[PDB]
Amino acid sequence: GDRINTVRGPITISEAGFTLTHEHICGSSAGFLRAWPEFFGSRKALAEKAVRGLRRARAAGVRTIVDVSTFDLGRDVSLLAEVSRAADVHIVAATGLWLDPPLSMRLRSVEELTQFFLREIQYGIEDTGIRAGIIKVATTGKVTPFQELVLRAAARASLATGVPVTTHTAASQRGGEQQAAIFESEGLSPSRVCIGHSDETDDLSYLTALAARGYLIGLDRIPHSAIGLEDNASASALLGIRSWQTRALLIKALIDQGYMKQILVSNDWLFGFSSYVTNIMDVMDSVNPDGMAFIPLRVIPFLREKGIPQETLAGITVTNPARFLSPTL
Amino acid sequence: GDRINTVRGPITISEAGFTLTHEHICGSSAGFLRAWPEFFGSRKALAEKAVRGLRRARAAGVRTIVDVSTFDLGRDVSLLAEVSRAADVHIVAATGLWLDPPLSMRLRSVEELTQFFLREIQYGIEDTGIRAGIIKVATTGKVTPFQELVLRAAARASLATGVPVTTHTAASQRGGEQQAAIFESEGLSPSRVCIGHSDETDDLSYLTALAARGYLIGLDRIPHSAIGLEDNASASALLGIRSWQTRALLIKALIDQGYMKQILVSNDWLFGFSSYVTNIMDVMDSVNPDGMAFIPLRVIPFLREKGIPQETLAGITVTNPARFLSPTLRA
Ligand SMILES: C[As](C)(=O)[O-]
Ligand SMILES: C[As](C)(=O)[O-]
Ligand SMILES: [Zn+2]
Ligand SMILES: [Zn+2]
Ligand SMILES: [Zn+2]
Ligand SMILES: [Zn+2]
Repeated sequence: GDRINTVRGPITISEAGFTLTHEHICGSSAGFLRAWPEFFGSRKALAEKAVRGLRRARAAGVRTIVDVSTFDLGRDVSLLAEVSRAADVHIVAATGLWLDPPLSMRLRSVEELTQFFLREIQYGIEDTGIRAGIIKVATTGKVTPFQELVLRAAARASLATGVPVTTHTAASQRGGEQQAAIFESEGLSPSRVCIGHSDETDDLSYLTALAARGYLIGLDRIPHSAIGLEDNASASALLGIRSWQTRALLIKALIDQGYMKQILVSNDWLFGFSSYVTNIMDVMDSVNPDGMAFIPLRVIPFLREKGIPQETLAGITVTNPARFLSPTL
Repeated sequence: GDRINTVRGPITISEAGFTLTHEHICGSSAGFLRAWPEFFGSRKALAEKAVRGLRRARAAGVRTIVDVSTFDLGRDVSLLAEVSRAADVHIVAATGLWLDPPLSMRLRSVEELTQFFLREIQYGIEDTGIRAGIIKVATTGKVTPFQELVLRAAARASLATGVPVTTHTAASQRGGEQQAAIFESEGLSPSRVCIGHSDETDDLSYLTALAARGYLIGLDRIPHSAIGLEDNASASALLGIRSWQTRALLIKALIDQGYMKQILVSNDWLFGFSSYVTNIMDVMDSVNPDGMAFIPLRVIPFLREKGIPQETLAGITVTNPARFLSPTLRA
């Protein structure tokens, strides 16, 4: 209630501190890291890269990250536990389903999916005893029949446990509006929901309207930009060619509209990425060598330079994630 | 070759005995059994059902099964090792890819897939040290671009290791022809390849032509011809309308053409099945209560009463799988 689940166990909200609410240790597929660790060099290499990055993030002030990797994103909670302890950075794990559910998931009913999400929240992930502190879901512009089942199961699990829901959207297609409609039809409060990847669009009418309804707005891909990489089609398709300053200005824009309390900010970074083209991680690490420290090192001063008060920035990076993550019936 | 890798380690060809060459302990999805074991009741319950099933097949004469569950069929080799040890039945594990690869597989090149298949054959599966003894691949229609990559990677892994390739086809679409074409373009000998689910057609000329080219013909879904389930909206696509005796006669027909050495028979059974609609296992177990014992208890006697001599049935069930599974690069 005043405590949230992490991969090291329960912590009080006051311990969460500066929190990044949409991150990944490794973006992969179910079973993949354990079946083919050499894809990442080795499991050891991957863990060490994550520990170095989390430590640099910690140096820059980060105390908690939320790993929104689901089952079908190849979430390995044992890896999360290992790197969280070695970095001494809190990591909140996720249940839910992303965009790559296997047959054994996509043939399930809303009731079955509800039970799977509840298992991971109430009992534990796999046989680790580690409990999810958030439910991650994903849709593609026009919500598919299966994706709708996932969103309803997520709402039902959220209503039963008080843990929040966070989403993947195509903001260019105003995806949050379809998601919100489903959530509310299940009686879920918007205060329990983050509409993510919302910095992918410059449509302020879309963002403010969701914010006005009490939704959290996930401006979570700030460092993603293929500017200077236009000759790389795969990188351009993934990162887009909007600048990080462009993305960041949306944070200021929503503050200026009076919605500072609805903003969540993150890097959507990762230290391995097998569910995309080979060597994409090298491209991303040259674009953003700061990794997950990009937000405190580059974005926060940018905003302070634009005249946003320190107290407002602290409220966005500490207070908002705390209110969001804290299980609330 | 001389030794075949199993989930308990290497065995000599003579130790293999009566072998079922296309089976599953559990048809699932990668990561699924460990993330949601309660879907099967529990891991323990699934394990215990498999051990009873394998002990029943063993009492009917079976000594080895080949579990052709791939990574994306949620193969759990630790489970296979457990069940194998408790049932005293050899289990050969598979590498390769079936029809549900995740993004991290679907985005890989033929060269990368080759490395993955090779790691599972040469080094081991996951961190278990258990090595695959067969490469399983699957196609639909006229073979998709990704499936062609898988078949080529499988051929390359087979050529580097001598381990055979076994396939999932749509026999009604003569799917084996396109698979064979791809394998032969890679310089793979047809004697290293089993074209599976071949009993799901009545087109004997299609099967005979493949056997003539030296392919192994996998007659492996004999008990799936259901009969009685046209009211069910899922038991005609996974099961059948024909009778099992009709399928079984395909075996005799190939024997009579002189291709007994090209025949492999199996049940394609399983003890859990999460990659389908809920409760399908109850439907399947009710239609075929023999499970993996269907072949030795029903099909072998049926063939014997159709005039097939003991030496021929033993060649098919013992000799052919031994020759197939023994790692070889000598055509
Ligand atoms: C794993 As992602 C690029 O949907 O945040
Ligand atoms: C796992 As199957 C039904 O293709 O043999
Ligand atoms: Zn996303
Ligand atoms: Zn993400
Ligand atoms: Zn098959
Ligand atoms: Zn099969």
